[PDB]
Amino acid sequence: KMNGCSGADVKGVCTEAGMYALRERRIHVTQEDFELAVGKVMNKNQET
Amino acid sequence: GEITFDGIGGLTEQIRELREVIELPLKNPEIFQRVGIKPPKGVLLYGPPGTGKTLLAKAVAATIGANFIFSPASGIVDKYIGESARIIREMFAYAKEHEPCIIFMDEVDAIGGRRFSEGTSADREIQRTLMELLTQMDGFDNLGQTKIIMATNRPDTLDPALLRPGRLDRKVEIP
Amino acid sequence: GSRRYDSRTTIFSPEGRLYQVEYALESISHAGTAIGIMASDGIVLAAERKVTSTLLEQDTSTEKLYKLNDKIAVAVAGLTADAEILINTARIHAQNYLKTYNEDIPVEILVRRLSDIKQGYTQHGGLRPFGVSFIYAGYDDRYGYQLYTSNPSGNYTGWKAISVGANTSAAQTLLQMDYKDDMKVDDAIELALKTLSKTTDSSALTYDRLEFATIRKGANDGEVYQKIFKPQEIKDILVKTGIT
Amino acid sequence: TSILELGQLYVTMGAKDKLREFIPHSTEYMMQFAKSKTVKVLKTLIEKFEQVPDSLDDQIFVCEKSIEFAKREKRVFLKHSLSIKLATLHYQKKQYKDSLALINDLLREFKKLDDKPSLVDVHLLESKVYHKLRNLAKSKASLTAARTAANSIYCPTQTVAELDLMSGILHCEDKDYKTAFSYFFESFESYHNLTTHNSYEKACQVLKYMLLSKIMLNLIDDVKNILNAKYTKETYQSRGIDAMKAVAEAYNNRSLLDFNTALKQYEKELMGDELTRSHFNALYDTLLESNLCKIIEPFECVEISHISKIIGLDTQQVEGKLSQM
Amino acid sequence: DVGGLDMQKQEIREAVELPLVQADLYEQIGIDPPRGVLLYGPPGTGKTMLVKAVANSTKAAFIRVNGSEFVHKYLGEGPRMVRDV
Amino acid sequence: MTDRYSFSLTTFSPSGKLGQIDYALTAVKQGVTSLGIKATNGVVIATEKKSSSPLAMSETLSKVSLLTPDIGAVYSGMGPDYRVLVDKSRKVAHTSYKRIYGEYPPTKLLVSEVAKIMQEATQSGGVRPFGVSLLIAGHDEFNGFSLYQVDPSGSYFPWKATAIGKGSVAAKTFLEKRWNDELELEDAIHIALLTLKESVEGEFNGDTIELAIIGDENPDLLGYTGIPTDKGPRFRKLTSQEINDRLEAL
Amino acid sequence: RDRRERRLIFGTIASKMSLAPEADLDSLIIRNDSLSGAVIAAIMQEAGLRAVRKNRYVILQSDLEEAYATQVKTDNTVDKFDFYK
Amino acid sequence: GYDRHITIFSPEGRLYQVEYAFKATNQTNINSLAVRGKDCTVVISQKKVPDKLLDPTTVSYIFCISRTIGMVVNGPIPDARNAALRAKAEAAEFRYKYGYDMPCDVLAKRMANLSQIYTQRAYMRPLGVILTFVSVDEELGPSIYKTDPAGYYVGYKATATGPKQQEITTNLENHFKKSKIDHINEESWEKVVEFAITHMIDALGTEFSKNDLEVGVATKDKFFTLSAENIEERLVAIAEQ
Repeated sequence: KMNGCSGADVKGVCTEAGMYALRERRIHVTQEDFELAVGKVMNKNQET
Repeated sequence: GEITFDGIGGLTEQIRELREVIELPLKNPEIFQRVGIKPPKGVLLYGPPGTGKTLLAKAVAATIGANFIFSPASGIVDKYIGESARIIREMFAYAKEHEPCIIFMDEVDAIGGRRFSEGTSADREIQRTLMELLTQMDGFDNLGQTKIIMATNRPDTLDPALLRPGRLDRKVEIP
Repeated sequence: GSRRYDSRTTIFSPEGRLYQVEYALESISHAGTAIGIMASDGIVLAAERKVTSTLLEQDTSTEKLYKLNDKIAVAVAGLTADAEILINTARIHAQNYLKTYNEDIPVEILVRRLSDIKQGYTQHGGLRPFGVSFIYAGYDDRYGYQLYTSNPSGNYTGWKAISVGANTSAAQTLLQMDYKDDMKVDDAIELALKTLSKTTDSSALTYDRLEFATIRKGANDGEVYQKIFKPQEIKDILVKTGIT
Repeated sequence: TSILELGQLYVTMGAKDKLREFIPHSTEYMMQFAKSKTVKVLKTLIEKFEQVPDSLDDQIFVCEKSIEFAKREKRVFLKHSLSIKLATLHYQKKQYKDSLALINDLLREFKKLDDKPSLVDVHLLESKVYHKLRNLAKSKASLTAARTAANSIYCPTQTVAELDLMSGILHCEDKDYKTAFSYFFESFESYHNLTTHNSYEKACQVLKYMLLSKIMLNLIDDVKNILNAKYTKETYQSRGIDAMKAVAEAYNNRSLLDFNTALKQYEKELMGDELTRSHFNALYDTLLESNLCKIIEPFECVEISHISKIIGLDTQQVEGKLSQM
Repeated sequence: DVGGLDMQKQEIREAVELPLVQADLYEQIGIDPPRGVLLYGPPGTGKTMLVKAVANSTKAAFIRVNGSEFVHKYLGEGPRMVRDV
Repeated sequence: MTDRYSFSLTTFSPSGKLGQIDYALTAVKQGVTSLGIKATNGVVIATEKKSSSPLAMSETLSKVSLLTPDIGAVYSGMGPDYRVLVDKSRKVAHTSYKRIYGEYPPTKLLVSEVAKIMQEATQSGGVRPFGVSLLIAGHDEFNGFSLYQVDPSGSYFPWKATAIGKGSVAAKTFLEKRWNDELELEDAIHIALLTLKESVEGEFNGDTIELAIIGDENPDLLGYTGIPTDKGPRFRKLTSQEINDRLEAL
Repeated sequence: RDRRERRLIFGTIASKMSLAPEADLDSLIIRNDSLSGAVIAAIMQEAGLRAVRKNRYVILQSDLEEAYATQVKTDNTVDKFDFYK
Repeated sequence: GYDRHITIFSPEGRLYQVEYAFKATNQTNINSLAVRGKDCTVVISQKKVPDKLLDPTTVSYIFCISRTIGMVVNGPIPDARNAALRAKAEAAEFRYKYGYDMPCDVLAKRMANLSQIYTQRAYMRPLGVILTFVSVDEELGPSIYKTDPAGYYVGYKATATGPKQQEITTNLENHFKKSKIDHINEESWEKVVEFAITHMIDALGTEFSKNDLEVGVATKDKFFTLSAENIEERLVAIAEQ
């Protein structure tokens, strides 16, 4: 789902995936959080 | 002070507004406390070189009664190594020891300029001065009994970081 | 060295090569990648477009491929202001041969004369040299199919398969490995779409951003016929080749 | 084409009893008219029930009937249209079990597989499912996905302005009323410009939330300026609107006599809202605490009979609420 | 103390209050807490006076290191002061 | 030293791209926000006019001119830069076409000839190319409706919805925001009014706003009757009094 | 920004200042568009400077109008004659 | 710097050569007023009074292009006289080839496009003077077209030139809102001169004598400039009101 994510970008997709888990009050990262993490970090790093 | 209010005559419209933002908060701070507005720190007096810069500087200290502090900007920025923070820190220490004092400056256009990104290229003494002046008023300890005054030609020669609210709240033009 | 005169082309460089030609190669790499292919039964032309904007109408405009005459179709890569000046001049000069000799101009005759037009600005006058990358595709009865390229130096080089623009060395390497001596027309289409897919950031290889032109000798009565397929037909060959 | 216009007039003249049987008769038109495309006709007939006031029974009976006919061939892709209006009727039905059971399975098929803007329409109703459920984890999450998609997809004026209203409601239980009321006053400017598209009951309820938000912040001048000044009133008056002024004046003097005085008179429109009654007991304990701090300030060990006379309530009521704190 | 920060304030708590207080929750997720946050916009709005108020709730030492500070013609003190902080 | 600000007049840009074009696009960015919408049944263009002094007559400034009755144009940039360009652009369409084919220039030929003048300004040294960007909208029998964005660099491309000026980047998303290719011309004008209103909130009336449309021929603007063969003008400029009518219906 | 969205800034600073019952706070959120919190803070402080100029400790409705007339200049430009074209 | 000597675009898009064009117009410190009446147009220019060694009749800030047409120029003198020679040449050539009067709308357009031609020439310097064209049109009637040295012209209800132009525009703006018209009353062209000078003195704040002003008058099919005795006659009638 992503494109050319280096070691720095993979850590953020994993970090952002855990960010939605905190809003869900869950200690685990659901699969639905990864779908929102790919569409975010890819567009997050593109800005600026 | 030295110069009385006779030489500054003709500015009375701007003088009365200057006394309310300077003379009143230094004497009776309760004026702005009931209104709810914060007292302005810096006040910029700008105009033609040598016209109104010396007269308005010594007139503020004469009418209020506070001591006259003249710290020209030409005594900070140099090609010599150092001479940056130690002047502003000790100037802040002198106004801290003696409360009835007011600081005045001159020739701010030489130490100013915005560059581009507010970085430094041959600015080594320029940028350290512009940033330190902002940290004194907005820092943990400001001068409540001392108002910062700057004298230059046009406000365009001053760092926009110092032009934001909280540092320079007043601009008076000398015609 | 330290003092470098970039002003006039008449000023020689210390190394001997004009630095305006070096920086003109960077302008070509900034545009889209255009890969010409010379085959035995025709010439296959394929290229990608630089504009990714959806509001722009790609189907109604061709940035690279243009038509000089019935027997010659070229693809320009470079400044648009310099393209319309040289292409229109080429169309005028190509018809001038048909005026005098009542015949179509061969590729080698047209390409050699267009190369000196760019050199004329560098040879004399204070005007600008036009950095441009063409794709020379056509057929005549002398040497047959001739595929040439246009460098910013104003020259031409024979190429059986060549890639210009972005990923020049990356796309040319893929062509040399899968190159075929016969170069079938159907295999040339599959070779072009396979190379453009790896050199394009878009993995789906959308049809609207592609320009596909094909020359074929196998038409009726053995005549050269140039047909630029519509973008709707460009999507069809992507499924047949297995891209989508 | 006229039946779509005739369908709106049937409810006006009282023919909705005949109209509910006319809608399922449109299945024969879909085999011919407009080459299927069931979204242009059947969805429009149900849309007329939202604009023109209609009974709840006639809306649910048709929505669960016309979908089960042969139109389902075209409704495979269009199922998003009828599912949103079906979950909307479940809100007035006050049963979210049938809606929530469908949404959970349907959210997987609604992401960029059918209709992109239809998400917020689903997340808006989903936020109301967990709101009545008293679940703040999924309600803030369903709205976040709708507010995040607001930059991607787009919604009309009624949907976008409702996203702010549902946001401010989430700030009711979390307190922090300094930044909370901004979402309520921002949406009202959108509903006021709807004109004919806005009814009397839709704009009257919005004012009940804006007045209640200012009462929680406890500003006496701002509450009185809304009802008294005709510029801020925009000619909206009801029992629930005037009840907010009596409650605001009750907090000024801090007296429980006038606090419960407007309770029994305005109880029709005052007790009809669950969010208003939820904050009613919040002020009931707030104004009482102000009265409880009056007897606690002097020295304790006094008579209980004199405590009820100072507060002004019964002995059993004072002992019950004080022991709860 | 300034309204309209709900967009920023919601982003501050997760990147400041959580890693300085609730960071044990990040260990249950399996990721390291964010080591910083970037701000983009004109100064004076939710930037200068706001970060000083955030240090109050976190009870942390607030140190001002700016871009125009530690700027001098001497050489070698620039990298030396950053390491000592 | 730094670059001399060359158009490639006498000197090619060492950076690989001409730096003054972006500085010429800065003059384009200096212009007012001007947008256009290409639909199936018509093309609408919208632009704002500078107020400047309050006593300046708004009817004197025309930011939408008339080249051919079937083709409109709108520009953003310096005032005199557009006049010199069009005064020469008209004579090109007359001699190269109207004095040969004796008809009204189509959309493909007219737009191409306008860009050729900018190409000559970049090639000929000593003459600076004008920094105005033109949005040309027209309708012909061959290609039909067309909307082209003419850049000062000499390149033009078709656009369904595009914007120029200071809001070139901002309004380009705003046009795509409320408008889609499947929408018609009638709903496109309302979108053009809402997007252009976000440029300046001071005065939205017809005085400082010049709105023009392209569409079905109008027999009132033809000037003569009796000939069914000759088609009427497909471009009709909206009067400022009629612009306020679309504002109340917006 | 927005008309009712900026109320969290204009209104918050107004809560820390003394205002008159006739003072109109809606006029500041209509004409003003896209202002930073620092520029907005100068608007309410200028209204207080007009009150002390009139020797009044309560900000009236006229002080809010006189404060806006000074704040009409936000970006740095020469009068209304900017944007040469 | 070399970037300030070039006519072409600057890095910030603000041309330094154009900024000096408007700066040179205020070098003479001349305040002129151009207003539009009903059937007539009267323009008054400030006449600087030198010593007795200069002829005031020869000194003029207003040049006569043709009948009904007049022009006032404020700025550098050497570029003011040469700009008048170009406007007169194009006025006569337009009345021959096209055989029709040259309106100030076109007369301001020719000099505006001519200024861009000077920018395209490296050896030729563009005009740094303001060209204000006034006349009475057969259809549009009174019209004012003021050409900036950068070639900008637009119609005006009332306009001026000088440092007080901001005070002149503000004073004349509120006066036009009361009557809701941009035209001066008293259709007689003799009385139009009275108001045009009256509104100028109130805007400038200084009363001028007969030698301090030069009053141009553009009537229908006629144009003339009031002499020293005619301007003095106007001041007598203005003093009584």
